[PDB]
Amino acid sequence: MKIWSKEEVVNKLHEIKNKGYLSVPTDMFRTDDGVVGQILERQFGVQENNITLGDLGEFELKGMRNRKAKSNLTLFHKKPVAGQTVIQIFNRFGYVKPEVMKKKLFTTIKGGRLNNLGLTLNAKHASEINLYYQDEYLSTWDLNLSKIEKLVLVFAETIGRANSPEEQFHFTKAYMLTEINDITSLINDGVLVMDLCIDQDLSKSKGPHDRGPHLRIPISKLDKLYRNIERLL
Repeated sequence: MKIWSKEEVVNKLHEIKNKGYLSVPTDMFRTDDGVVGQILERQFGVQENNITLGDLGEFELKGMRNRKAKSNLTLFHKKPVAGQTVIQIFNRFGYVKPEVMKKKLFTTIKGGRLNNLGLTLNAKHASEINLYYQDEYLSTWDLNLSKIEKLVLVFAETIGRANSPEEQFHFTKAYMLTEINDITSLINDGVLVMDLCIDQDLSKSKGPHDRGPHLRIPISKLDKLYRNIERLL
């Protein structure tokens, strides 16, 4: 595997910035989300969302649009490893509305407080996030501290409408984030936020459409998660 140096990363960041506004490659398969990171990876010449730096270790490579308004960094996008599945949560806590029925669970969940549905998060160690309804346990996600310990986060200015085929991206700022704080307090103080998003056309014979649970943190709160935030570009 390719080993990078920090200087190589910084040089690459400048190389990309110097190209100006980049278009979305058409040979690239795309879903509804993640285009910024896809382009960033292509510009780094890599096929995954991480790179290994010499003695410094493995860094996630993440891209975001630059916005004045609030935005969120995604920390994970995955299913629980134990307890109730996302579908079993959806079946129980989702609600029905109409023409003919559709069922839905679009909810945001934090530690420290129950939300409108009675749902909340708890951690005993950083390593693990548990979904409860009130004091009843439901499911568990693992948070891989090792994966998020070290991050190269790159911001793009854009022209054109977000997620359109004609959108263009100019990567102009980047940061190296390391030295991760104990996440227990960030979960239990409501800093890290989970979302569940599942719905279903109850007339049809198609299964539920689960967009996949996310754990996210506001960009404005990154200094609560990382003790060392260094501007690279």
